[PDB]
Amino acid sequence: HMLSDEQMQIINSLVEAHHKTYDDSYSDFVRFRPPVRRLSMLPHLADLVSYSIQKVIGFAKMIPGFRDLTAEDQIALLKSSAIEIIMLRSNQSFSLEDMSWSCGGPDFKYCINDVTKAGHTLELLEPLVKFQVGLKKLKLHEEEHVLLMAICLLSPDRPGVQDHVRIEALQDRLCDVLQAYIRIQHPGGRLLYAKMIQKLADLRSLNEEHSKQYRSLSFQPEHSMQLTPLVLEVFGSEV
Amino acid sequence: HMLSDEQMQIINSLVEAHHKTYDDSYSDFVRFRPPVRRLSMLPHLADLVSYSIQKVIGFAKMIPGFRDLTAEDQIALLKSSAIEIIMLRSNQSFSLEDMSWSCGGPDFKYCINDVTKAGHTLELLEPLVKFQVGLKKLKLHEEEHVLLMAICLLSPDRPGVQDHVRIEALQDRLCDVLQAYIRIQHPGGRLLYAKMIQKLADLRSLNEEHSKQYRSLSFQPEHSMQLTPLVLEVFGSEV
Amino acid sequence: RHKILHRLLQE
Amino acid sequence: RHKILHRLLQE
Repeated sequence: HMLSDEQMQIINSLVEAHHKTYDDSYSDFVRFRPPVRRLSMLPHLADLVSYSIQKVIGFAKMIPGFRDLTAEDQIALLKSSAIEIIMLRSNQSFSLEDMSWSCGGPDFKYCINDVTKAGHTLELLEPLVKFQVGLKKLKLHEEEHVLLMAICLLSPDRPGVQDHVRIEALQDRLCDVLQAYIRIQHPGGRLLYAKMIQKLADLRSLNEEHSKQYRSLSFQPEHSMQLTPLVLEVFGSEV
Repeated sequence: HMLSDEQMQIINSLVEAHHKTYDDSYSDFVRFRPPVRRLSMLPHLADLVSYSIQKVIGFAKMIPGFRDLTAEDQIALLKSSAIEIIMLRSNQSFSLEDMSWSCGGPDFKYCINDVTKAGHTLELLEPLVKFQVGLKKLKLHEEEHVLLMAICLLSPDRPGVQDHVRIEALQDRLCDVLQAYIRIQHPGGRLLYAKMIQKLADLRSLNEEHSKQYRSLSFQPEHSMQLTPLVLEVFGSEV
Repeated sequence: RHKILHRLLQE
Repeated sequence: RHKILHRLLQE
């Protein structure tokens, strides 16, 4: 077999959207509040994350099918998946040598050290860093990566989804494009799809873990005041 | 006549509090989101202002008498007067030569040019800049300045004040300490008190003007998202 | 709610 | 409301 027009189209659509929402130069980082190497790295990281949410939203809008859902479902999907999509897209800048998120320069190289001073314990960072590596290893293709993100985001099983049938349809089409791609255009990728979907499962664990920690943070004004409106809104639990 | 113990005390209390809440080095500015010389100067200035609100709050807590009011009245007083107290304390860094707010370096020198790109029209900036100069000219003493701020903040005529009698008492004591000071320890200051109180009146006009403009801004998400939780909260109209 | 998300999500 | 103001206003 081989990918069809509609399928290649979907890939081009996604990959191009990813490009249009992922600045490989990391030039925008200078605009965030300076990283300070007691939650010293919270302001910068809060800005980095808020920035990421913005890109995630723009990426979504460009997923064929996402645009036609009810704002309620788009929001439902966003709020629920945002954090994971961010952990996913963040791997594209994760290094194995120094085991960190290198983003342009040394002042934007986040080591396990820095990442701590952001208000998050290792109960989160540990599984996250493991996810980052297990994923890095898969040495995916831009299309398998861009697809995995789209799939993840179009998961109907998120608290809030109304039309968990149309959202179910879209994702299945996406799941295929991937499954197919890994088949036709991906040599030595016989056990990949499995591992990839498996990653979506790891993300859920990380999602849950972050939610608890974040909830703990948001209840402390001296900290919540350090966040951004966008972050407070998306990560906040307002039905 | 001459100032009394209780009066000098109040001054020492205020002046020391001002010192403990006004960093003459402006070292904290490097922590704000970088100034970018379409509301380009909003992120930085929003951080500068949020930072200022924090100091204003700490200054307040140190005003003898403020600490014993009901949180509701303290909040009422803060939300209502904050903006003015900020415009007041900001003069302490206003220059006549370059007609700007110089704060440490050239990257923190806010010219009438910059100040525009913060989302505010000249209908505000104009009166503000005029206030800044008319005030600068008074060449006040640290004690007349620190006092004017305390007085301003302890104005009972603010929408929300419950006990507008105790707050009335405190301010009158403050109004005197000043009136007295300008008398005893201030040569050539015969028409000062009058002019000073007159300034409190100009502030009201600026307060009103800013409120309208800010209200306009806060209704635009693409802009409100640029603000800080603290600013949204204090400048926001939630009863 | 979700003032921001809405704006960002609209064309 | 005024989550923050409260915290900041307390000792």
